[PDB]
Amino acid sequence: IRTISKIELSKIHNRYNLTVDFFNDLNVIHGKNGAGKSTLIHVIANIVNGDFIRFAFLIFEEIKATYSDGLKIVIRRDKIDEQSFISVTLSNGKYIKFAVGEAMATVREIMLAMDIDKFVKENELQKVRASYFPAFRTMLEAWSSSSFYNRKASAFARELFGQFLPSINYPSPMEIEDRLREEIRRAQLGIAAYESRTFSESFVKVFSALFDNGELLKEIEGLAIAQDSSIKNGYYAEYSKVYEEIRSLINRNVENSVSGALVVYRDALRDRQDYQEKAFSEIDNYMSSVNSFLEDKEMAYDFYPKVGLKFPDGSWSPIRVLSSGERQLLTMLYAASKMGDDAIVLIDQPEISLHIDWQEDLLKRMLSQLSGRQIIVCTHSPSIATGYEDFMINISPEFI
Amino acid sequence: IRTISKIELSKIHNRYNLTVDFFNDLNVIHGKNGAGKSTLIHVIANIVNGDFIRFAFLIFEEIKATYSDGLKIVIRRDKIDEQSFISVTLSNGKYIKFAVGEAMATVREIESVKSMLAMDIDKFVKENELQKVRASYFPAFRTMLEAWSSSSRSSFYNRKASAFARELFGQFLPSINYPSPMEIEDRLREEIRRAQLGIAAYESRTFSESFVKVFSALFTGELLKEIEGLAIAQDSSIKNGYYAEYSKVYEEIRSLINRNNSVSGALVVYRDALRDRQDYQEKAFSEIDNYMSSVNSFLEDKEMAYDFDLRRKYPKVGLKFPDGSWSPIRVLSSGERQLLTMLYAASKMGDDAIVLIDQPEISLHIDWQEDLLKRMLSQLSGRQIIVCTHSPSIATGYEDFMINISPEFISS
Amino acid sequence: SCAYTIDSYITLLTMSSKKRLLVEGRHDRSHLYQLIYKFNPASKVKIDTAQDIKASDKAMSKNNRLKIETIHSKVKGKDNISFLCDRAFREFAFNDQIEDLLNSHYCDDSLYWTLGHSLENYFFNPSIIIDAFQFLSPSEYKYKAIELFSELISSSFAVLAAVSLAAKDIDKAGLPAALIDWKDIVINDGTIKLIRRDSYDIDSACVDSFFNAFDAVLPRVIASDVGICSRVVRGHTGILLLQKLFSACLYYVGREDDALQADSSANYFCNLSELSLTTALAESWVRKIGVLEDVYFPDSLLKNI
Ligand SMILES: Nc1ncnc2c1ncn2[C@@H]1O[C@H](COP(=O)(O)OP(=O)(O)OP(=O)(O)O)[C@@H](O)[C@H]1O
Ligand SMILES: Nc1ncnc2c1ncn2[C@@H]1O[C@H](COP(=O)(O)OP(=O)(O)OP(=O)(O)O)[C@@H](O)[C@H]1O
Repeated sequence: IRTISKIELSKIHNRYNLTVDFFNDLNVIHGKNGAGKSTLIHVIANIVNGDFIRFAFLIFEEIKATYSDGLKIVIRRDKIDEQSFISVTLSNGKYIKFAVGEAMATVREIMLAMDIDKFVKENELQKVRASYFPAFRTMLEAWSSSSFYNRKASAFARELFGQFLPSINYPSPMEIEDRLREEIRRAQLGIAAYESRTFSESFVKVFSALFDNGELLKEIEGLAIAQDSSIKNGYYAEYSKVYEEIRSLINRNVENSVSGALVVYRDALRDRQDYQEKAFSEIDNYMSSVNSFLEDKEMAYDFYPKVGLKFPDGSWSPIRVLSSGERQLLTMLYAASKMGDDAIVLIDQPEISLHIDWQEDLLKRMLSQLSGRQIIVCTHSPSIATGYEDFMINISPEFI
Repeated sequence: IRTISKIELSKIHNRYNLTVDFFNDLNVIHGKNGAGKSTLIHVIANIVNGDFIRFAFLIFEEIKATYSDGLKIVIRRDKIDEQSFISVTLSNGKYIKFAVGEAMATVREIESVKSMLAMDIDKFVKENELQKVRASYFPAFRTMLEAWSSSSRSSFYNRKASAFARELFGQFLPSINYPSPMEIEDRLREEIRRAQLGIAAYESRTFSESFVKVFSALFTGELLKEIEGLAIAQDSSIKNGYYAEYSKVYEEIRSLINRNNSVSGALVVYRDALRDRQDYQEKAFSEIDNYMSSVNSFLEDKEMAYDFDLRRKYPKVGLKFPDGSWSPIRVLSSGERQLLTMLYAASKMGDDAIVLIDQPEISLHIDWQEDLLKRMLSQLSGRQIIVCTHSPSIATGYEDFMINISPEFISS
Repeated sequence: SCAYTIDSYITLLTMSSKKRLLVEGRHDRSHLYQLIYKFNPASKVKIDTAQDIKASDKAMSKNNRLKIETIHSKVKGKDNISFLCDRAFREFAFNDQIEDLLNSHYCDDSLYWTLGHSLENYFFNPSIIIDAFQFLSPSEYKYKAIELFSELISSSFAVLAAVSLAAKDIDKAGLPAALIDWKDIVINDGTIKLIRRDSYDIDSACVDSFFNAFDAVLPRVIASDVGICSRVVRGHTGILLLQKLFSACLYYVGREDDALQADSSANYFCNLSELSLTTALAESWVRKIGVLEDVYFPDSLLKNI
């Protein structure tokens, strides 16, 4: 896919210059205080989202962005006739110049943005989005709970930290709960459709065995024990009873059709178990990644679907009772999940409120979900970057 | 004075208990995620400030707080006939008791003259002397909080920010008592003014005493060089910005002496007067210079300093750059501001308090984390510092003062 | 850089509840991770590297072993951490024959030593080298090259040990890495003879001192036991020396069919990255543990964590 490979900054804030070279899988940016880590993340997020109207609020001279496929974007801020003009130049030669004051007026109002998105959609610059995790995730999550959430939180955060700040669009824990519920409902409906298919399929499978001529019952017993003791079933979970009836009628009653019917029944049980496992594959992988961190609780679902945290006494609690660090762990693992939106994950200070035993495993458990996405983190903590020192990037900007 | 010494929690959120024994100087509290560190800090900050009306918003059974002098505070939440009640019991038998619904109604009306419940709580904590020591609370969310405050505060007038933070994080959160850098700047200006007035009083007293001793005692080469060095050192100080004419007076005295016993006594009392003035200048500016030396050990390309000028009459306090430029303290970054506040809170200029800092490693580089606790303790304030941290770079070198928190989960 | 100091890391040991292992380099971390994951793929041991720990002392800055010894000394008695160092030439006797005074893994309060000179000495079992080189080969004349290499490997270890001892006698440890080239090696009837090439980029004084030390140490190494001899070879030196010896044997036995093809394959093998060789050897070494009784590993270290 398309990944950021180079960012050059010239006279940004009229203060410094900075050229950064990236990897395509993982980048761990680090540097001193005020070195421009957060500004680099903001520039990357605004470029990747195609939100060039943010650049009216940044004082700079030239920003060069290079992607993986060779696409190059050059953004310039010229000053002519005591007016500032933003110039965006692609590698195709197509360009768009718009006035700063018009962009400021559209900001005060919230036409030019329509021209901008037509230019972006024409040149396919929104092929991959960017999930921006700011350094103030905790108070923003607490504020928003007291895409509309993205819009309101973006307005409030740009009110506080300036209008250059990108659109906040990382998955909040309430969004995580809603998407988990939607995936659980879809998995149940998929199980319903698969059962209706295998229902009509097994009738002609049995009908085929009527025209053709021990341990199988034990294997069916094992499959029925596994399915009856499965949390993914809440309804018609009495396979042990019908298995006992079947084995009683077998011991009461050698025809080859009986053995073929036993084969069909074993295949139907294991096939239903296989589709039931593949329907809940992403949810179980995400909850296994989360529950590898939590100590005295376990995130789990139960059936109407309930999604919460089981404690060792069996009591349930909502996701709102989690602490700040545990909620941040939930969000950062969901952004790298397969059920999360495919994007470029930009995290600013992922080490906030995380114990060092979790900081050592955060990047490992994000990369072990095989999302294939590019992850860029800016950290001050050496325990985040341990084990991945080949991907560390040290930025030392040249101040003027 | 009075320092906290033991906190015993019982069934916080009906599931876990905790028992922590503290030290009187420094307590670096660390633990796993979700252990109950921020809840412990909130409990200490509500108890020490005497804001017991917060405890109607916590689900618990019993919380005991023991101080260093032996005063024990026992807070019990009971449910009598489905009606919940908070009972606060001290060690001398004095006690108060109120309803949880009344407290919730009082807090909601404060959202919309104090109530009967607020007046009763304040009378109870005032007549029992429960508010000797304050508690500076540095929250974990302070970096965005000061950004919110700078778009619309002090250690005593912080009602709006505390109300907003309790709106975001629930009503159990204590009041936001940590000093803003504006309060630090104002306090620095006031301390500089007080130091100048004390210097003026010392000048008058030393002038009268030196004239009396001179006139009574009235009826060599090394002394002139020593007095020359003392006058050069007096002239080369920032504190003498209102008067820098010591070398001219020394040269006039030396020229009167050099052209031609009784003069040796005048020379040695002149040297003693210069030494006494220099020592009173160090004493009167001791806390300010110590605090600025603690702060300027962290800042790289700038230094915090004070300035006087005879043309104006207002001592200038702010940042000084090596190229001579002056900028106020608001042009600092977030981490440098955190350093400024966390070093003023452990200083002698700050109020007598128990410094409760939650996550001191917020927005700090790894070079600054290794020196924060050393520079807080080197000011010798005698405070009790309680930090809840996840960073080994904060806590390095203080492994004897580290306290692990492992709550005990109860099943019911 | 963004790394812990000695005191900060000691504090991290106090704060963290995981089972930890401290090793010298990052390559040691990757190899030991494969070794641990063979026995327990779900193991939760976290391995730290002393290479990524800053030291205030200038001398201790690049002395990884001294960092490990300092850390081990200051937390001596902890339960959750184990230490591994490189034995180097410690506990070896050079009294006209190579003698191992331990012949077992060293242990001193969670401080362990590799059985050989370093961690890479575990790779010097002949079966591992064969399997790994066969798997990582140009695939032109692999079978005959492996058969010849399997014949040469018995006596070549004496040559490698002599090279390492000659390097440490004149203190020019990195000298054989750039001095000896695979073309200089000659494949005889089971033996090899690194001819002193007349032309070398390095000065003749270093080359002459190296060959004087090599000649003076070779009969002593020959008289020593082969098993003891295979463990004293320096870890980084041995890998490259085997790479050159295999490039030489491949070109020697494949030039008659096509000299250019053999030379291209030999240069290709010689141009292979060291990291590629170490990873291939590590995979072969992991697979041979438990199959052959002649493959060693730090069993005490694995047992301790
Ligand atoms: N208008 C401005 N907006 C933002 N930063 C600015 C501006 N003018 C100058 N700067 C400088 O840019 C730096 C702040 O940028 P940024 O937030 O990316 O830095 P950082 O290294 O991530 O910071 P920190 O470690 O404090 O979080 C500081 O050096 C600051 O002095
Ligand atoms: N309303 C609640 N109901 C139940 N349990 C709660 C509630 N609020 C908090 N908790 C529990 O208390 C703990 C949160 O307390 P606290 O924030 O002090 O923890 P912490 O150890 O400081 O966390 P962190 O890792 O965020 O620093 C968690 O175990 C959480 O499950």
